[PDB]
Amino acid sequence: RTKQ
Amino acid sequence: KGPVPFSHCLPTEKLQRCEKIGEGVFGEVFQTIADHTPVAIKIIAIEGPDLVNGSHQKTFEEILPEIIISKELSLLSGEVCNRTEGFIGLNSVHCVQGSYPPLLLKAWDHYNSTKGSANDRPDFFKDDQLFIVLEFEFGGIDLEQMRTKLSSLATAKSILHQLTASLAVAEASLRFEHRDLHWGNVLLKKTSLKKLHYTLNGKSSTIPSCGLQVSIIDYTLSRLERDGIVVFCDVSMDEDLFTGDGDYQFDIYRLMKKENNNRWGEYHPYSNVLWLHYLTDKMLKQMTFKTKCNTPAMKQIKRKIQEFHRTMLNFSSATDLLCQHSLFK
Repeated sequence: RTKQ
Repeated sequence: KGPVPFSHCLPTEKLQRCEKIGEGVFGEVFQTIADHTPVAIKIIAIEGPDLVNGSHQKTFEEILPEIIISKELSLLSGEVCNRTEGFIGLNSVHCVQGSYPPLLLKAWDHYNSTKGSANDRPDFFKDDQLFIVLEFEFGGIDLEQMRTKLSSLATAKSILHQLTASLAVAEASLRFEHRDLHWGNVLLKKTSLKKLHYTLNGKSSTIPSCGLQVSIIDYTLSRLERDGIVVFCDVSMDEDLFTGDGDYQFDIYRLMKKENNNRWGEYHPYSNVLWLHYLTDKMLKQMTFKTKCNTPAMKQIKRKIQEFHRTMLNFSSATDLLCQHSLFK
């Protein structure tokens, strides 16, 4: 997603 | 009004018919049928001192730009100057006070037993809280579980054409930068229309459909300008996004950071072009097609897509990419  | 209990927003008929589809740091995603049409329900925790899923609760004035941009992008599908149906419509937004009903809790348990989630159990939450409810219209299956379901290269060409056209109209109308096109963020819906209508600055065009329609969601990290004022979110002090590794999607964040010298308040339409580049990367490497590549014409279009992939980065904006590159003529 936006942050791993 | 204001913080009404979830009973009024969600009557018993809709509560028993909720299936739980997606999850994230923001909150929960639920699906149900209302007004004889499947509608999507997103519910988020708001104004809490507690800590859940690795982040503290969000506050109301920070979620206001989310609804502003959602309602602005929804409305442009009816404007005469610039129009496209590549977005998801807004139905209603409200505030919910209370705790989590057991039915959707059992639904989440069913999901967890099937595929699983990475978040905590939302059963600790009391009556005094607030919640936010989002009503969106059903999009279908996203690209991530449709990898082994596409038809052939022509479907890929149509998909890229629709994405590029939608972003082109978005930029030409409202100067939009959404910045989070990861391949779990595009929605496919079956359709019977053979062609689509999109108009930019008063000039119409048609696109072959191949029986699919494309939409974009999850605008939590987007930017927009309207009547001299700019709406966005500043993320220049939290660096965990730029420390990723193992995928080109992790790299593109640092790449656009390099491009914009760490100033999130500027309008750089080139940012979307790298996202199109990334999407094209997945469509050539992380995809498997039902049909082989024996027909000469499909070999031709494969070569066209290869040239498009390797020569897109010399180009300025999405609209210019639409009206200049050899693929779309």
